[PDB]
Amino acid sequence: EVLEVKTGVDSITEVECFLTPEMGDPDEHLRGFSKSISISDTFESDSPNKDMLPCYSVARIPLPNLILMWEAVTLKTEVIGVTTLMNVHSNGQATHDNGAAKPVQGTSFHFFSVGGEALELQGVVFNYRTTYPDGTIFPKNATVQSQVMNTEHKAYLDKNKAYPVECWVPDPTRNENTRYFGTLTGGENVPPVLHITNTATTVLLDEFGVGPLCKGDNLYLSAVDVCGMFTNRSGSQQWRGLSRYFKVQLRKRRVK
Amino acid sequence: VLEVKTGVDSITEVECFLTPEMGDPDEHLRGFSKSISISDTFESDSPNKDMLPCYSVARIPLPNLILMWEAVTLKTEVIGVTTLMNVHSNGQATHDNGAAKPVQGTSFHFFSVGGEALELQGVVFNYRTTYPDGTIFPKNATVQSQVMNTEHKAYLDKNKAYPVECWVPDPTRNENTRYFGTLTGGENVPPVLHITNTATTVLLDEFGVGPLCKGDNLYLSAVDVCGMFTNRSGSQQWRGLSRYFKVQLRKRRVK
Amino acid sequence: VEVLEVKTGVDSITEVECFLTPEMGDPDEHLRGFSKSISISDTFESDSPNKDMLPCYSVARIPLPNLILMWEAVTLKTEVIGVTTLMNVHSNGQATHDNGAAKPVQGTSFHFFSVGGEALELQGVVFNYRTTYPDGTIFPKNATVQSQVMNTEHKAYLDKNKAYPVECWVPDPTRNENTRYFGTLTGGENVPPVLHITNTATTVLLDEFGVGPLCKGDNLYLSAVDVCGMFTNRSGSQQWRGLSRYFKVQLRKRRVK
Amino acid sequence: EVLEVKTDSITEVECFLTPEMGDPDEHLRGFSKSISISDTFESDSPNKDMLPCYSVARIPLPNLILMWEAVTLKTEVIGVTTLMNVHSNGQATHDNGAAKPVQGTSFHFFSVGGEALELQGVVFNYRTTYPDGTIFPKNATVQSQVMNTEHKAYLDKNKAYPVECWVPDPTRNENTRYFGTLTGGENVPPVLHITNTATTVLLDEFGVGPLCKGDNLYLSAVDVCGMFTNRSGSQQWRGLSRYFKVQLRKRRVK
Amino acid sequence: EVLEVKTGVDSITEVECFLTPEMGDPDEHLRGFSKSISISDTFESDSPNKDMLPCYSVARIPLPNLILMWEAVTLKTEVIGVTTLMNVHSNGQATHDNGAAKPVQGTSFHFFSVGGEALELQGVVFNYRTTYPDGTIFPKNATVQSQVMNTEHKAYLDKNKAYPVECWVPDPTRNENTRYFGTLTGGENVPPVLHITNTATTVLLDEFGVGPLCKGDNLYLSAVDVCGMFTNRSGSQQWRGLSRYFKVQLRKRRVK
Ligand SMILES: CC(=O)N[C@H]1[C@H]([C@H](O)[C@H](O)CO)O[C@@](O)(C(=O)O)C[C@@H]1O
Ligand SMILES: CC(=O)N[C@H]1[C@H]([C@H](O)[C@H](O)CO)O[C@@](O)(C(=O)O)C[C@@H]1O
Ligand SMILES: CC(=O)N[C@H]1[C@H]([C@H](O)[C@H](O)CO)O[C@@](O)(C(=O)O)C[C@@H]1O
Ligand SMILES: [K+]
Ligand SMILES: [K+]
Ligand SMILES: [K+]
Ligand SMILES: [K+]
Ligand SMILES: [K+]
Ligand SMILES: [K+]
Repeated sequence: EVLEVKTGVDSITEVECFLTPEMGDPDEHLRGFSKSISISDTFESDSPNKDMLPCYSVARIPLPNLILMWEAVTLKTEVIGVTTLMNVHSNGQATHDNGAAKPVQGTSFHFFSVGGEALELQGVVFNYRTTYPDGTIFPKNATVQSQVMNTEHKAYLDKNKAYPVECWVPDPTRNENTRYFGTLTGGENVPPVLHITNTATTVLLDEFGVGPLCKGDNLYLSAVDVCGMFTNRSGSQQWRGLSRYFKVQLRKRRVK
Repeated sequence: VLEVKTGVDSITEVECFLTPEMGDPDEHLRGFSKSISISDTFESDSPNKDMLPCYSVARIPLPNLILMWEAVTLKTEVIGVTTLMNVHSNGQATHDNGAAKPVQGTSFHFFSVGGEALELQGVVFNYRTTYPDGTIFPKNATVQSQVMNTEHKAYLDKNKAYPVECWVPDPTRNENTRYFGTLTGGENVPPVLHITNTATTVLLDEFGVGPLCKGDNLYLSAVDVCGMFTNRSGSQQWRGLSRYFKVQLRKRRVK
Repeated sequence: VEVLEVKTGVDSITEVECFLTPEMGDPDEHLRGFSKSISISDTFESDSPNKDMLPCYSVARIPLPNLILMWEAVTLKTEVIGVTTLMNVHSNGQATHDNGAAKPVQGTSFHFFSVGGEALELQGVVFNYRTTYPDGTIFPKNATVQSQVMNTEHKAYLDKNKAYPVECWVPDPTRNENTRYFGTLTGGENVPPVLHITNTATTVLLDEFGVGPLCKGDNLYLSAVDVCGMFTNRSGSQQWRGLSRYFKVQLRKRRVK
Repeated sequence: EVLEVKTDSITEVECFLTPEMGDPDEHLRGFSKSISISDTFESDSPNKDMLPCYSVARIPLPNLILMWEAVTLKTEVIGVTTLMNVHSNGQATHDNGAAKPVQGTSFHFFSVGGEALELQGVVFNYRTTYPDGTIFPKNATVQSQVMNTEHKAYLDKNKAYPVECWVPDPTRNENTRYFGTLTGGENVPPVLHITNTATTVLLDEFGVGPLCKGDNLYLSAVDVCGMFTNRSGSQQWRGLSRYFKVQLRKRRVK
Repeated sequence: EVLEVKTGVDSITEVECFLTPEMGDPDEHLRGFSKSISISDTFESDSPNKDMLPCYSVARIPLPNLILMWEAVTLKTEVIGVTTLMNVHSNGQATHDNGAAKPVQGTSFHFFSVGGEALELQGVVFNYRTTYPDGTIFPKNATVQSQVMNTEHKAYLDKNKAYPVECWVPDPTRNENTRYFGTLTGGENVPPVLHITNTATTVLLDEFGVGPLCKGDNLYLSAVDVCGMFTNRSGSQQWRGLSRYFKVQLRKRRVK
């Protein structure tokens, strides 16, 4: 039972943080990148290394200790460091003779969510015979049905650097206490289009004027910002990701 | 069509997912078509069944009820969009040492909510195409069938039977259904798939009346051909994904 | 026409529902919806396209119930019919690469429709004034080099089906007071078709003063072009492909003085 | 001081402006000369018939203190479907294919004002020598490649001001409304919408449209649709005419 | 605390100017261009020449001396010289035999801000081993974490032609007293799309009806307009920038 909002000086707070991307980090110099992508020799033998798999990011933010619950009302969010994609002068492959290096481009996924509990995930796999690596949490006992929808694959985004992007999505049958937004833009040559502004606000209230209600006084933020692939001189490609800023305004809400 | 009932018991909701029906050429390839082959002449076009994506449909029974369930709102979403980030599974490298070419090219994204079966009109790219045993296709195709032959009328009344390429929603009918679709062509067309649990489509017409569910049945239909997967060899297969539906319904009295 | 009040009553409304088939050239008895394959002249002076190679405007004059009262067109629902046919990539087209599917229909499109109370009015404009348009078409007569940009002599009525080639006529913006027209040319040879369908969208046909097209002689004029792109054969030869268009129009009786 | 609107009180301007693309010979109205490339910045010296220019018409209004105030505009590019001629000495896209359609860099621009469009000069390359019979930035310096405030002009002559070295001056033009889109890239496809159902309101944030000094309305346009490539591969700009219809009303001023 | 707006003919003022782009200016004939872009063999050896790095533009505009503050309320802005990109006859590379020159295209960054103090910057680098050149102001003591987010890299955009675009962005964790807008459009061949009009106004008021308040009676304007790359006959590529016009309206506001 959701009752009234509490007012007065004491009754609002705000959360401000950033989530780093988790692209795989194949060595000590390559934070924000994946390992270069290799292609299996057969469909059955698909078997990606952990460092080659971008994962969902998540942070659990503790809120001032409070029945009253913190209610998330608005979000401002922004991808951090968009201009880094203008470095086309290192380690790259020329577009044509004497040209600059091919920039980061191709498949992107940009995703973020704000909830009063962990994001709920449904497992779907491109190829059910893919062997996901040790160190990742992935759909277990995958069958051919898992290539389209196997309802056995439920999980919570409850751990950072763990849930690979390619085999999990937000579960649309759950997540009543979360708001989520994502865009997959495919193709090998698609250009990144990245907007920044400190003037845009998303309102998190549902159809009844109620935002996510924070259980245990924790706010859950989740994100993926795979911007595309970087291409080395050899032609090998590595995913590149960026950090995401969150600012969330919250108010106290009485419940029963 | 009279008034809406109110009160605790007067609303219900349907929540489900429709699986895609892309052809399923073997026991490992659910969600995929058979690789596509090209006829040697225009006249000799003869696609195999496993190579033809078909419309999906589910009839959802509603609480037994003159009142009729009226579909009012819809939330819908393509499920498993991130699978298209698998570019390491024996695809064809974009260039020497590159990652695999992702799923791309021609897509059809379509969904409908009705109080009866979606009504279909048959149109063919090529009237001499021999559609295969086990599909339901425009019968007695003439050259006029390439643009409009009003004989080709059907109901989307069976799963994995109606090929996407030779049927569309009949604009001359479907008064009790709401449909939406986008065909995006070209072989290099990039998929653009959005997800969110914050978007609702209102199903009410210009008089504030939604689809009215005959016999207490809700009809959901879909196609989500996302593009084609290219194998190492160059062969291509349609790839489809599931669609989530959530529909809100209220009891409406009628005479 | 001084326009006066709308008439009411069960008797006072009617609707028109039909489809216009595309007129792409139809080069033989198996190729309804296609043009002849396209060939290119070696000079501007030798441009002489065959009729079967030229897409034309579609038109239908629809008789309305006989009636001073006039039928006033108020709303339109319209839809391109058969959009999913473009998923046929297995019918002797040209493989995009070794072992791949056939290149789908793509490239230059023109999607156009109008609703009016009289024939659509046309202005002739030509890419190349020395193009000789063929017998059996209606085209800009006495073309001069000024016809490549604007020659006010080239006025016509879309008063005949499969006759007015798309490429040399457009709706005349200096006229057409009693018609509503809408069109998009999307160029480029690799341009992907984007075709939306739905039965929930309505276009209101009333002007800034709340008046829609008034049907002279109790006729409603519907016009369309839906050139979807080009189909590429295995040989590399290319043919325009078109699709039919559905129209549903609501009309009401309007008194005029 | 702008005062009340009069309520005889309205008039309408209807016309078209032809494109001015270069017109290299008597058969190529609407096209430019084929484009050639200087081998150095210093040697850039385009011929006039290779340079699209701004189009302008000064339209005299009924003699009238009252001024004509421009309130609404309807506008359209004329002949959009000519771009479907892919059978006329173009270059096949591939063996046995149709000709490459017009595509690549486009500039679509129109303005309505109560005086000549005010122009600022900016040049890609300050060492470009602009030809006789054109009006161009004079005394160009390297600063002219980004902003040289010396280059002020009025769009006061047709077939004269090259598109490439002039833009509307955003520091002036209070008495004009202008709108333009430059869509670059060599392969970019043209997207041309036509309809007779769209109106643009010309009033500013205070409810005042352009006021016609000396009872003249100034219409300006550029519609470079792209480049046509012929069978040899050479490329030439292709432009189209623009329709304007403008509603005006009489306004008293002090 | 923000109190009432002043009224009267004397209560408003306006600022009108342009910011020139700062692309590198490799010689006396190439204002508005960078130096040719080259590609270092490794991240380790990445060492961009100063003339090769586009920088942020900034101007500090003094306002009429004024407790009252000037409050920025509206902005009109425009890229100046968009039609220059139609010069495809000047020292370029023909797209195909006998064709015109390939126009300016590829990665673009269009950005502008209006504030009552210097734009606040956060350093993010594509590659932490990039050696930024003498004469630039850049993230100091970069580590591998600087490739995603390192909170030590805080700066003010307080100097023209000094802060490279590629290693700095607006700090979303600050800039309360500034409004900023930017778009990074990536890709090797992405076409420029440039709109111009004198009929569009951006409102600078925040959600409480308050615009940027000008400390010390100074308005801060910042911009980047990297339009793409110019490809010369050899195929070497240079960034090309254009100037940006600003018109800002301000009003007097009382504060305590
Ligand atoms: C940015 C970078 O470090 N590139 C290097 C990559 C990556 O380190 C690995 O691909 C990580 O998986 O390795 C190479 O052998 C290669 O693939 O060509 C050399 C190249 O310079
Ligand atoms: C995803 C998958 O199964 N791919 C395999 C395909 C398909 O099974 C068939 O094409 C179905 O028609 O078959 C191959 O022989 C091929 O065409 O190259 C091997 C390839 O790895
Ligand atoms: C759809 C179709 O019929 N395609 C066929 C075309 C057309 O009939 C003509 O081009 C009409 O002009 O004719 C061919 O000889 C060709 O050009 O390659 C064979 C091709 O399969
Ligand atoms: K495996
Ligand atoms: K057959
Ligand atoms: K001829
Ligand atoms: K010169
Ligand atoms: K000014
Ligand atoms: K270094």
